[PDB]
Amino acid sequence: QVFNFNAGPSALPKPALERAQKELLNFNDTQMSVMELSHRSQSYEEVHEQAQNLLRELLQIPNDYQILFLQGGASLQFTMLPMNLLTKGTIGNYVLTGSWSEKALKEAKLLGETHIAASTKANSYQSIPDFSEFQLNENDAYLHITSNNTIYGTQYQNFPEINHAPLIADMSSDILSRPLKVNQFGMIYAGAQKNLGPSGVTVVIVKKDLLNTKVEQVPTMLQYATHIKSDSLYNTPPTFSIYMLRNVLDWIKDLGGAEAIAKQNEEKAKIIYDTIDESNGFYVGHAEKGSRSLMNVTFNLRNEELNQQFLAKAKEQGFVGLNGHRSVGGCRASIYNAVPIDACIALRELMIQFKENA
Amino acid sequence: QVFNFNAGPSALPKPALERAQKELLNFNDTQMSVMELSHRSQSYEEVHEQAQNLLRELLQIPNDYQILFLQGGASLQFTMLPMNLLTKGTIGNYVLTGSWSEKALKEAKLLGETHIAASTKANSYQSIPDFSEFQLNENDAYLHITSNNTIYGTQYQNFPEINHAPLIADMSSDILSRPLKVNQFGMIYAGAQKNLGPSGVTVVIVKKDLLVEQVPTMLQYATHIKSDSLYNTPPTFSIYMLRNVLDWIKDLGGAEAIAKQNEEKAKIIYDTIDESNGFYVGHAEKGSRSLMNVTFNLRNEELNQQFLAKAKEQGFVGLNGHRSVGGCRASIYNAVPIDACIALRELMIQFKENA
Ligand SMILES: *Cc1c(COP(=O)(O)O)cnc(C)c1O
Ligand SMILES: *Cc1c(COP(=O)(O)O)cnc(C)c1O
Ligand SMILES: [Cl-]
Ligand SMILES: [Cl-]
Ligand SMILES: [Cl-]
Ligand SMILES: [Cl-]
Ligand SMILES: [Mg+2]
Ligand SMILES: [Mg+2]
Ligand SMILES: [Mg+2]
Ligand SMILES: [Mg+2]
Ligand SMILES: [Mg+2]
Repeated sequence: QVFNFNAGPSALPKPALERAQKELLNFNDTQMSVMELSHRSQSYEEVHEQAQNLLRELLQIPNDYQILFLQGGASLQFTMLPMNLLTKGTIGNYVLTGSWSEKALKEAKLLGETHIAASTKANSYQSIPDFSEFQLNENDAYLHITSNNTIYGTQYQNFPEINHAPLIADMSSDILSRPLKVNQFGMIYAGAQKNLGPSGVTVVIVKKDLLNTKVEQVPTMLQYATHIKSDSLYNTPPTFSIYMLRNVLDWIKDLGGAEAIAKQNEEKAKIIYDTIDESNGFYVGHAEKGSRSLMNVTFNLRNEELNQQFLAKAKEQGFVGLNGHRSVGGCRASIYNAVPIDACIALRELMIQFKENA
Repeated sequence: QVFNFNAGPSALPKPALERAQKELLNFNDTQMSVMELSHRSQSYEEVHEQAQNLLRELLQIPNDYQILFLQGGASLQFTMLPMNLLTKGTIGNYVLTGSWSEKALKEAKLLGETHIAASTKANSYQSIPDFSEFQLNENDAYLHITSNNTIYGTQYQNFPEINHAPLIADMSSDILSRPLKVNQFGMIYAGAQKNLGPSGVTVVIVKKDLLVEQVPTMLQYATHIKSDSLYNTPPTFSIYMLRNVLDWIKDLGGAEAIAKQNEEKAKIIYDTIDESNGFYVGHAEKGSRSLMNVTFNLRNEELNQQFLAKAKEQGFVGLNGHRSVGGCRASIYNAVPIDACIALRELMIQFKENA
């Protein structure tokens, strides 16, 4: 028995993988793998377009937004965003809700003026700040948020209404886990490898008229305009990763889309949070209740010996990935879209038995 | 029958793909796909390291070089290189031998002073320039070359001895198609999708001591050197597939063995051109002919199109020349089998006979 709670890359839906396996050598009757095709072939172009069209349908992306498939991870977006929008005289304004927020801010600092609109750093990132706390500037180039703080296990419940500057979000660890009002945002980005399949592609949803203009001085590959104009085919795309993304999106659609996956995600999170909350303090969640993530459940036992013993027992029992991020310790159960509910049931049973036997 | 002459992405070895298929759902008895592993897992780290190790073995890469696995393609390397090495008061010196050389030069021009050491652009990139012609500067940051000019079908036969600045090569379309003396270079880079693997990873071989205040973290070579290409999430499946391809090259006997195969493949196509009494004409001067991309045309555009149509009908994929130049291009990277080249010859001979 294996229970895959990996935090990134992570569990994929089996039908996406079974589909890939079956056609790995002969895709679309071509007698070639999708990995062996030109990105200008009809067979690949169909995949590339269908991945865009599925994202558009599933997230209800408006027609004045474009979907980009880029290399480099979310980490490259931390620099590409300020390179394109943080112009002289303006400010990259950041809401700090975890380590990934900090990493995004650091890159902007290398390129221009920055600001902290709000932060829960002083309290170790246990919550999302109230929107009334946000300190905004008239010359903000953007306001950047991290929707799901993967290391700390906290998540935005809803999103602020920002009118003075575009709202930008790193949605790497919760994109397409629930319905989204895309028109609240100027840009959304996500490495695919948490909730959308493959590592090696980053999905960037951009309001076209904010970013389709040449930016003086910026290298060709680092301009959003390059990728918008070329439909993410300026250079050779990560064709297998985009194919796998397509397959995962087909699965999300098949299961009922964003609304259906939100229902599933709420149920399997509740299995784990109820286990914590019924444990009389034997397990302690990091997040405040009102900010608990549906995607990454972070917790500790009462001391580090017990944390070690629990994690060792989990590994013995077939659980993969439960060690917390190195920077914070404890435990982290990553329960992205494709993690099956019976893995969560199994984790509950492990947690109850370990408590009882301690 | 399908014959895959695609120019990038390209044919992969059947054993590498079959291996990937067999274990796609259960890698190394983990009951997970390699795609479902954490990149901080021992399971993935072993694969990552093995890909590096096989490259090191196969190319005989000295210990004072590091092997990086990056995202962004060779095209991102066109900017990342000058971003790291083209410092104030220095020159990015380029040898132009085709369109890919021009694209690299263009990105350096945005970031600092550039220069053209030598160029065969005036004669439509039919040859590699004589090294004795290179115009070098004391303050060169580097000398950049393109080892195989993928669109023009020309290739360096050997490499210049440069010691005033590091020699840097875009080897996208010929890396690990033959032995190399890596000590001639300060840096080699290649998108994987011609000779090494699927698209989505870029191999960068860099002299460690060669390689920056103000450069974004992801765009510093130092970041990736210090983190062993695990600073952020790597393209795990692409690196796995690279490993599988490298195991296939090793199993057939390594770089000398693949070179012999590639020389035989190329010989079949060039002999067919040369024996055709001018019905097929190669673009490249004989002395510069590529072993990786064979470029040619028929005597007029109507016949070019007729030939390409017939090829497509008979199962050949990818033979249309690059749009910028027209004609035909047979890409015969490592994993393109000799039987496909034989088949292309036989098509070419029949086509001429029926013309
Ligand atoms: C993992 C993650 C990242 C980093 O993504 P890479 O693709 O590894 O660069 C950034 N942001 C968040 C919220 C993440 O979870
Ligand atoms: C294919 C090619 C490139 C472009 O590679 P991308 O991965 O598409 O950026 C660069 N240089 C040469 C010589 C090529 O053949
Ligand atoms: Cl975080
Ligand atoms: Cl993380
Ligand atoms: Cl070229
Ligand atoms: Cl090309
Ligand atoms: Mg369906
Ligand atoms: Mg089950
Ligand atoms: Mg030529
Ligand atoms: Mg072997
Ligand atoms: Mg002869």
